[PDB]
This record gives sequence, C-alpha cells and structure tokens, in this order.
Amino acid sequence: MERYENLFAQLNDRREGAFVPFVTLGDPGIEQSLKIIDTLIDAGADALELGVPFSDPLADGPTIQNANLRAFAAGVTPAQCFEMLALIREKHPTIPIGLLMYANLVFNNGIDAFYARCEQVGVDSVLVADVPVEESAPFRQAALRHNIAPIFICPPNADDDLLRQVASYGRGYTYLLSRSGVTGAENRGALPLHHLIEKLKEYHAAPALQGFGISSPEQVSAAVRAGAAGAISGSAIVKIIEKNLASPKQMLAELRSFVSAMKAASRA
Amino acid sequence: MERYENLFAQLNDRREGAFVPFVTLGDPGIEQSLKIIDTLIDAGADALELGVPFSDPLADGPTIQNANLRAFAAGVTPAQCFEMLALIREKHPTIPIGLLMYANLVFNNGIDAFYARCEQVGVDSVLVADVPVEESAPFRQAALRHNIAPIFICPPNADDDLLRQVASYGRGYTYLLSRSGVTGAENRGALPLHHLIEKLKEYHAAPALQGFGISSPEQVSAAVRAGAAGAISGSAIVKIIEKNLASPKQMLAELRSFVSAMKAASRA
Amino acid sequence: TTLLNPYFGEFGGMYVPQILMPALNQLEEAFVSAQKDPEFQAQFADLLKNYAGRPTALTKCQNITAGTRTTLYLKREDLLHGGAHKTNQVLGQALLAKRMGKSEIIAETGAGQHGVASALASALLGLKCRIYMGAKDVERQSPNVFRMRLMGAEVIPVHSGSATLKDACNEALRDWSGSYETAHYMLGTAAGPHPYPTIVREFQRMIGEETKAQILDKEGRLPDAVIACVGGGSNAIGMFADFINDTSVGLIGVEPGGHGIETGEHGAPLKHGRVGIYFGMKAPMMQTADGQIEESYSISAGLDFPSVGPQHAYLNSIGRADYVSITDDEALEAFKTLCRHEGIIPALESSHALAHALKMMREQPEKEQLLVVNLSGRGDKDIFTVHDILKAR
Amino acid sequence: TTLLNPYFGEFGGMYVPQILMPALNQLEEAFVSAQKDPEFQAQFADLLKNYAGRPTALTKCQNITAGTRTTLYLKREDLLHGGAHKTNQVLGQALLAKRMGKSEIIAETGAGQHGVASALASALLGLKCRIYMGAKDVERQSPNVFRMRLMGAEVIPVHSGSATLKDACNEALRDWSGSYETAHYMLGTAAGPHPYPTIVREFQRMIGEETKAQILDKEGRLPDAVIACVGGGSNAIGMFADFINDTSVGLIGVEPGGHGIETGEHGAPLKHGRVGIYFGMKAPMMQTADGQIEESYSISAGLDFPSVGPQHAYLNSIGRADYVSITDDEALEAFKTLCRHEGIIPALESSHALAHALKMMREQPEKEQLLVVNLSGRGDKDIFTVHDILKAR
Ligand SMILES: O=P(O)(O)OCCNS(=O)(=O)c1ccc(OC(F)(F)F)cc1
Ligand SMILES: O=P(O)(O)OCCNS(=O)(=O)c1ccc(OC(F)(F)F)cc1
Ligand SMILES: *Cc1c(COP(=O)(O)O)cnc(C)c1O
Ligand SMILES: *Cc1c(COP(=O)(O)O)cnc(C)c1O
Ligand code: NA
Ligand code: NA
Repeated sequence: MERYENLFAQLNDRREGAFVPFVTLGDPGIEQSLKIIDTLIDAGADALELGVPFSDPLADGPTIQNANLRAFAAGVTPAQCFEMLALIREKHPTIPIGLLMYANLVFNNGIDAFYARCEQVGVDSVLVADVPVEESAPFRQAALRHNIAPIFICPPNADDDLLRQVASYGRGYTYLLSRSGVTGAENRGALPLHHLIEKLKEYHAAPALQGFGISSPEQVSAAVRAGAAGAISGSAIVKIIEKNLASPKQMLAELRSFVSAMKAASRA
Repeated sequence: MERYENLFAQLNDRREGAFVPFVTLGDPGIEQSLKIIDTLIDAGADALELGVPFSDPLADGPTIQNANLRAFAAGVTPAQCFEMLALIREKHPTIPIGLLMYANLVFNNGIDAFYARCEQVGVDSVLVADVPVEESAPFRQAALRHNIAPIFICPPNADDDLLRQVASYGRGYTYLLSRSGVTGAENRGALPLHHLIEKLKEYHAAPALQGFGISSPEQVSAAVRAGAAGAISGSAIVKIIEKNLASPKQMLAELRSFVSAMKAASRA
Repeated sequence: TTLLNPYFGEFGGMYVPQILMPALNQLEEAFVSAQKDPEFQAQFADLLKNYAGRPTALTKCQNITAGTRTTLYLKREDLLHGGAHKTNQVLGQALLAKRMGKSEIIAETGAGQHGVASALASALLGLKCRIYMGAKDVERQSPNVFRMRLMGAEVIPVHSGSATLKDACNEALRDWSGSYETAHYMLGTAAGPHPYPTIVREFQRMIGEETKAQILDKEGRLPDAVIACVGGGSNAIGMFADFINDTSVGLIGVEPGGHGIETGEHGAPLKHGRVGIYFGMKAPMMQTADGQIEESYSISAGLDFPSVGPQHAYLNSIGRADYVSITDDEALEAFKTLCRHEGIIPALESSHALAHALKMMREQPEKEQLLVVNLSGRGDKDIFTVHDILKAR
Repeated sequence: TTLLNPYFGEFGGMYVPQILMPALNQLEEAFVSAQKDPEFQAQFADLLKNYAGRPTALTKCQNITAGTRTTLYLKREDLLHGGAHKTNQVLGQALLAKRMGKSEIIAETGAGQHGVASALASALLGLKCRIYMGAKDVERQSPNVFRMRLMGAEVIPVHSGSATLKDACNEALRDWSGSYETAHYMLGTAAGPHPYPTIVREFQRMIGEETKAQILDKEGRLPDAVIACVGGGSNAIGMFADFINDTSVGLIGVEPGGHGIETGEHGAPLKHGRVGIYFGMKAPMMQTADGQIEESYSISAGLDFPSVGPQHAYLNSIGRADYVSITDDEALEAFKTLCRHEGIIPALESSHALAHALKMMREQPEKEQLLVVNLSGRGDKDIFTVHDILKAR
C-alpha cells in the first residue's frame, strides 16, 4: 500500500508536520490499549508507532520498560498484538501503522513469516531497534517483499557513509535520533540536525521524523522548522498512561488533551 | 629432711607397699580440699601427691582436667596452694608430700625461689610433668639445694640410657609410668615392668612407685608383687570427689572407704 | 564495514542499536592495533604474571583415577588472583579501555564473579567502575556485592524485566549507548556483539597455550580431550582455542543440566535451546515458544548466562567440539570427590566439567585416555550452597 | 641427646612429658635425613609447584606509594593453594609423616586455616587427619570446620580450659603422647618443642628465597626491609630466613596490638608478655602474674597464638630483627587501602604487616626505602568481620 507516501503528500499540500505517538500494544490491557489507540487517532495522530511487549527492550528507558511490564502483567503476547493490529486497521484504513520490534520477535518464527503477518494485518512499517544497517539485509528484503517499509535510525553522530546507507535502504520515513542513549522524556535532544536533515534530502531519503525526548508542543514546531516532516513522541504518551492507571476515563481525557496540543503545534 | 627415706625404711621393715593418692589442691574448694587430704591420711595414705591448679595440664586426662577447672571455679591460686601445704605439714609431720607441677608455675617467679618456698612449707618432692630429664638440670639442681627430691618419670618404653639418667638424677622415689598417654582410670597399664623395676634397682634408683590407671586393690598388690615399692592413684580418688560434689560428708566417707581398701592391698 | 569477521558461520554478528555501532567499531580497531603492539602485549603479560599469578599450575589427579586407564590433569584457574579465570580477560579489557583513552568501566554481573573481577582490574588500573546487577542477584550475592564495594566499584541494582543477569546485560548496554566516549563496557563472557567474542577468546587463550606446553612437558603428547564448563563460553574457549587446529584433541563443553534436561529447568541452550537474536548476537538461547528470553537454571548461578558464545555454536555445528550436560546432582558429587580425594574445593561451575570427566573414566575404565579439565575457579563461595543441600539429605 | 641445637640462645627447648621425647627424637632424625635426601626434596618441590602453585608472585604497589620515595612489593602467599602460606609447611610435614611410615595426622587449629591446610595435605597424600579445635572456635568458624569435613578430616571440639587454641594445642599433645607410633603431629606454627621451630622454618623458607630472587631480578638489589605479621612466627620466619645473613636487610615482625598495648587486650607477647615455659618451649607468653597461660586478642583470630616462636625471641634479643605492633584499627585501614588501591583483599593477619609498611612510608615520605610485605593470606574470610565493623560506624 502507499499509506506513508499518501500521508506525507497530504501533509505537504497543507504545509503541515506529522505528529506520531508511540504506545506499547496491550498497555495496560488489550481493551484499554484499543481505546487509547482510538483516542490518539481521534485527537489527531497522523500515524502510529506501536511496540510489541518484549522481555529485553534494550533501546528503551524506564517509562517504556514499565509499559512492557504492565502489558506482560496483563498476559499480552505477540499473537494478541497481531489480533489488535488487524482490528486497528479494520477501524482506520489510511493511518500509517509502524511497529517497533526487537530482532528476536521478528526472527523467532522466521523473518519472512513475520513480515507476511504484518502485510496480512495491514502494518505499513517495521523498525527493528537492535538491527543496525550493517545487519539489516534479510529484514529489509523480507519487508519489501511483503510491502512493508523498513525504517532505519539516523543517529545525530551519523557519518556520510551511514546517511547514504539509511537514505538508500529505508522507506516510509527516516527515524532521526534526537540524541544518543535510550527512549525517555526526562532527556531532551539538542542536535540542530539542519545538516543531517539537509544531507538526507540530498540523498533522496524517506521523509525524516524527529524522535527521542519529544514531550512538548514547542519541540514539534522546532522539528518542522528544522526541515523534518514531523515528530514522534512515546515516553510522554506512555507517562500519561502510567499516571492515570487508576482512572481509565481520565487517562483517555489527558491523552486526548496532549495529542490535540502536540498535533496543533505541527499545523501551518 | 628424710621423709621418703624414713617411710620406705619403715615400710620395708613391715614388708609393706606404699599407697599414694593424688588430688588437686583446692578441688572442690580450699576447706573441703583440706578435709579430703586429712581423710586420705587418716584412711592410711603413706604419702601424698598434690597438684597445683594450672591452666594447661597437658599430661592429664579429663578427670584431672575437670579437677583443675573446679579449683579455678573456687578461685584457687598457687599462693593459696602454698598456704594449704604449710597447714597440711603443720598437722602431719612425717608423711612425705610430693607436688605435681607444670614447668611454667615453677619457672614463673624464679626456679630457685619456687624450691625455696617448697622447703619453707615442708614439701618433700616435686615432679615437673613437662620437664624431661634432658631439660631437667636447673630444676633438679634447685630442688637439691633446697632439700627437695626431684622426681622423674620412667616410661615403660625407657631405653637403658634413660633408666641410667632417671636412676642418677631422681631422689625420693622413681615414678614408674604404667603406659603411654595421659592420667586416667579408664585406661589400665599392662607392662610387666619386672625388667624396668629390676634395671632401676641395679642402677641404685630411688624406690619405684607404679602410677597411671591404678584404680583397684588388685593393681596395688600386683605393683608390689612385681617388685615396686608401692603405687600411686589419682583419677580414681578425684573421680570420688567429682561423683560426690553434692554431698561433702558422703564424699569423705567414700574417700575413706576407697583409701582404706587400697592401703589394705599393700600390707603383708 | 569491520576489520574482522563478526560471524562464526551463521552465529554472532553485531545486533545492537545503530547508536552503539561506532563504540563497537572503535573497540574492534583498538583491539586489532593492541594485538600488533609489543608494548601492549608486554603490559598485559606483566599484569598476568606479577599481579594475577600466571602461569597457573597443571595438577595431576592420581587419587581420583586409581585403578583406571584415565590420566586426569586439572588446569588450576582456581589459583588465579580473584579465584577464577575471569581475571585474565578483565585485565586485558582494562588495558584496552586505557588504550582508547577511557577512564570509566561499565560491567554486568550475575552471581558476582565478573563484577568482582571488573572491580579488582579497575582498582589496580585507576579506572572508575560501575557494575549492573539484577536486584534478585544483589539480594542473594551479598559477599560478592561487598567485595565490589570494598574495591571502590559502584553496584547498581537492576529492577527491570526478571531482575537477573539478562536484565543487567540490557542495562549495561543502555548505559553504554549514552556514555561510550568516556566509558568502556567490560562484557563478562565470550558472547555479545562482535568484537567481544573474539576479544574475550584472545584474552583467555593463555589457558590453553599454557596447558599445551605443560602437558607436552609432563606427558610428551597432546591430551586426548580438554573439558570445560560452558556458562557463556569464556573459560571453555580460552582452553579450546590453542587446540582447535590439533584435530586429534577432543574439545568437550559442559552445559548445566540443572534438575535434568527433560524438566526444562536447565541452562543448556547450545544443545537444548533455540537460535535467536539477543544481547547483540545470533546464538542458541533459552527462550519461550513466542521468543521471550528466559533464565538459565543451575545449582551454580555462575553458569546461568541464558545463551552461549557464537564460536561454541559454530564449533558444534561443524563437529569440531562436542557439547554435553551435567546435572546439579552430578556436579555436587564431583565437588565432594575433588574435596575428599585431592584437597581442592572446586567452583560448582567447574564441578560440571569435572563430573563429565569422571563419567568418561567410570563408564569406560579400561579406555586409555589423557584428559584435562579446566578448573575454572575455586569453590569456597559454594560451601554454604553445598552445606544447605547435604544437611537436607 | 639431639642431632640439632634445640635452643635459639635461651629460647626454645623440648619441654614435653618424658613419654613424648622418643616422638620428638624420631621426628628430628627423619627431618635431618629428609633434608639430605634429593628424592624427598624433589617430591616436596613437585607438590609445591604442581599442586600449591609456587613460585608465588611478587606484586609492586605503585598506587599505594605514589608521591613518596617508598617502593613496596607484596609477596603473594595469598595466591598459594588454600589462600595462605600455611600450605607450604603442611605439605612438607605430610611428606615427613609418610617418610616415618605414618598413616595418620593430628593437628591443632584456632581460626581454622591450619586445620584446613592439614586436611587438604592429608586428602592429597592419603593420610587420615584428625583436628583439635577449641569449642569456642568451632562455634565461630563454621566455614573452616565445613571445609575440613568436606576434605574428609575429623574435627574434635575441645571443651577443657578456655576452649580456644591453647586448649586444642594441649589436646593434640595429649593424643600424640598415646598415638606417636602411627600418627604424626602436624604442628601449625614455628613454635612448640624442638624440632618444630626448625622444621617449620625450613618448610617455609622458600618464601624468602623466592622473594630474594624476585627482588634481585626487578630491582637489582636486596630490600631495605622485609615485613611480616607474627602470630606464632611461621610466615615471618619463612620470609626472614634467607635474609638473616644479609645484614643490610631489616627484618620487621608485626604482632597484633588489638585494642592497644596499654589496654592489655592484645597479642604481642614478644614485646609485651613475659618469658615462660609452655607448649614445649621457653618463649615469651601471654600469662597472668601467677603464671596461668592467657589468650591473645586481635581483630584477626589467626594472630591469637598466645606465645611466639623461639627463633623470633632470639633474633629480637640479639637485635637482628625488630618487632612492632599494629592495632585493630590500623590493620582495618590497611585492609581497606589494599582493596581500594590494588584490588587485593588481604587477610586481616597480613593487613597488620601492610599497616606497618604504610606507617613507615607515611611517617617519612621522602625516605628512600625498598620494602617487601609478606602478604601471608587472602581476606575473603574476613569480609563479614570487616562489614560488621564498618556497618557499626
Ligand atoms: O519519546 P521517547 O523518548 O520515548 O522516544 C520514542 C521512542 N519510540 S519509537 O518506537 O519511536 C523507538 C524508535 C527507536 C528505538 O531504538 C532505536 F533507535 F534503537 F531503534 C526505540 C524506540
Ligand atoms: O591414677 P591416674 O591415672 O590419674 O594417674 C595419677 C597421676 N598423678 S601424678 O601426680 O602421679 C602424675 C605424674 C606424672 C604425670 O605426667 C608425667 F608423667 F608426664 F609426668 C602426671 C601426673
Ligand atoms: C564465570 C564463571 C564461569 C562461567 O563463565 P564462562 O564465561 O562460561 O567461563 C565458569 N566458572 C567460573 C569459576 C566462573 O567464575
Ligand atoms: C596462620 C596465619 C598467620 C599467623 O601464623 P604465623 O605462624 O605467625 O604465620 C598469618 N597469616 C595468615 C594468612 C595465616 O593464615
Ligand atoms: Na549459557
Ligand atoms: Na603470638
């Protein structure tokens, strides 16, 4: 399908940035996670980034570590996550859906079979957090055979060789890292990335989304100003879940408030 | 003085063996120890062997280890032991009194001063349990300067050189060891010692007293039959103390009974 | 691109977030340079000799083998400073950290021996050391935690996931992914992303080099087999490396069988797990049917790394090395046998290697065989574990 | 009559019951013969190299001495099999037992290291080992008691006297006075009746021989001083012996000062006791004014032998060796310093020797001095003792 290409063309027509929330599938349970995701979309999310709970999320800080643990406390499995993905797509035909995976969950029952299941449920992209471009060949090949965009991370450290590789190999969007370290709202990135954003456009890369530490409206506007196509936010979204565990209704109200503010910051 | 020489001459006149009990001075207290010693003499003891409580009696088995501990529980000191010795001699002018000492108590305030104190209170002999004939020169010299007999142990193992040394160096009596090991009634000696007794007489040794494991009348008669001048018994005497701690009066009755039986076994 | 092959056949690789690739490339380049540098080799040799106590003895065990045609030697890594083989490679990695201009060390630890080894190397060489340890392990390894703190290391309890070794591995990599410019990650076994399996082998290979020289001197020939326990693979690859090209020499790796392979309560991923991708490598793993990483179980917590070094998976796949398992009860009997018949208290880890050599002897007592067991550590640390089991029998 | 002089000046001798003199004469004759026997020397050298791990390292301590004119080396007896120097002489005495046709060993132990050393030597050489231990020591040394029992030794609690080391010494001699024809008494220090002070020195003297060779190789000269802790005297006489005739080399023995000499709660009989006769020798003793033998007190139970070897009393009397004391608190600070600055956990016994070298350096930091500390054992055994004190501060 062409869901990212259609989204970025529509956003470009409106001189608009993308706002893309991350959540963990099944955090804090399947039913409440489906309600959370519908609330994110109704509040104006342009695309989704969705994590499958994994025992060892070594690219994630404590907020998303604790999201994975809540989903496991609710008995959430990868099979249940794919059932959720099919339902989400059945409700929402055009929104791009990206997964954040760890390699073992993709490799476990065969790389090709993983990407075939992605295609069946209507996923648009997969970011495998612990597969660097150097190891990516079988993942990107399987992704593209099943009409899935393989997403790569561009560190702020990225040398010219790596920018060329990410530009050549990635599709859908380029994940522009704000900083070194792991996911978390407590650490803000401070890279102008004007040159990285400029070099990616020169090398005809998929449009850049700036992510890691994006927690406020001004960071969304700043990302777009710097020439990024949009911004991704997770720990900030997940923190609203963690804060409001005792009140599922207030949790949805605060998620709606936050996403509506972050999306407003992307508009012309 | 001539107390051993006079005793053995008198016993020889009556074709009689010596019976010599051992007790620890101040076991189980000073007053009861003085009563015990008078009871041993009244019951027919020919001589006494008296121990001074010492922290590390490494020639003694458990019965006499426990006698030393009872005397220490009563606060008994070497100074109190010498006060007891003076009183015992003041009551009993002719009975030979032998001490069983450990080297540190003799060396502590000077070897000569120890033997001078022995002479002052009327002791007749000292056996230093942890001084072999090889180390004995300063002890035997100090003893003889103060009219004290130095007593040496003749092991059943004794080679000819050692018999000659003990015969030359000892006075009063020769302590004939029943066996290897340490003091105790639970272990009986089984050396004929006819040859050792014969060799000692050939070398003009002080008369032999057989000791270690002597607990019964038949062992007293057997010692005399073998040509010994007598027998020494300790753990058997001390065991009667340990058994009767709760009844001081019955303790004295049982000591009297035992000593009267052991002395009877020595008579012609 | 890399200077060295990151794979052993299909096994190994560099499965880390992109942000960590420069740290691995920097480490590989420093290592390749260090291995050509006579000054680095001389400094490492000086520390191994004068601080750690190398060479270690090779002890013959005639009391154990009496009445059989087995000759058994023990390579005495139990006599190395710190009481286990781990000291060899932490000294080399600490020197690499200094070569790269780093002043700080990060380490993971399970039962604590790698934490203690990392802390003692850091204390000697003037490095600031922080150690990640699963909160469950912190709770049950107070002696090793206290040793690390006496040596001036920071011990950081890890409460995420299962609060055990794999979670400490993750936390070490999360820290390194922000701190690599000033901190070296001193990985504790011959596993993880390239170049660690290669580095740890080369910084342990004096075990096998010395064993070869010592057995030639004593026996005039190579061993029929060298036998080593396999937790993550470092002491075993250190013994094996110098014999790989001696095709007559058996290479036997012993994984923990725990309560028995059939119970599922074991730590034998190489022969009884499933290949996966975790901790930066493609290797056999303890994992659920769904691909969640599991714990290894053994009476010996030191054997509970829930995967295995990729070079062992490779040597197995080509048939150069053979891998077996030994249960808790077999290891315990070997522990008691060595204590009683040689007066050596072995680590329960090493007791697994000894137990398999005892089986080789006892099953075929008239087979002529010259065996070397890598005695990877001493077992003072295990006497209460063993007391608690014996007392409950 | 004896073959060798039983005295060192006025100190030493053979103050045992007459029944034990043949056992001492037999032992002296076997020892004199063994020292002329190349086969005995080769067997002992084989055990020391291939079982115990000799030679031990000599470790330079630049982190500790930085900014001073002290050079400090540690002789690493902590790396010997069993974790202390005691292993050297028990292997020699076990070989003497076999030379005399004996199949059984008797040993005394206080804090338990001699019991463990005796048990491991007996296990290796096929001897039946029984160990006397004061009931109070049995109660507070469960780890060492368990080690002795794992190695197949009988541990016999002693309830007589103070139920501590001197009482176990007595019980060992009481047993030997009945069993000498089939049992060897494996005395644990350079003390007791002749020939033990001589034997234990000669079976420890490789400490100083190796140190001399190692310091000549590294520094091209002899040390200014060699420094060793003194409990009964074995590790110190083993370090000192080969330097006695090198009159330029200081010999410094360190007794435990406990809570302070002035408190009376110490273990420094050589400088703060009184000569007496006990345990078969004339030597300085901890004793009451009345001549009852007392206990030594130290934070380190291993330094609590309540006398001292007669050769140390002799070397002091002629001014060849100097004896000092170090308090509990000084030893504790040295323990912490070595852990933090060299990554070596020293025995609290050995920490007394290190503390005195630290004082020599710190008091006169511009004095040029080349020092060797005998690091007589490792301190894994002491980490809870140290934890309990630190935690209570
Ligand atoms: O807002 P934050 O700081 O929580 O960051 C959002 C992260 N969510 S995500 O799925 O984009 C994401 C993307 C990449 C990650 O790791 C990798 F870079 F190594 F690949 C991890 C998570
Ligand atoms: O009847 P037992 O078995 O208790 O023996 C009596 C012992 N009492 S004693 O004073 O004669 C005595 C004599 C000698 C001793 O030791 C030595 F031989 F080494 F010198 C100990 C005690
Ligand atoms: C750490 C340890 C092991 C297991 O680790 P490997 O990397 O497999 O060697 C084995 N033995 C001992 C003594 C250890 O300390
Ligand atoms: C036994 C011991 C000592 C004290 O005994 P010495 O005979 O004086 O050497 C000292 N250090 C250690 C480590 C010991 O084990
Ligand atoms: Na493993
Ligand atoms: Na002492």
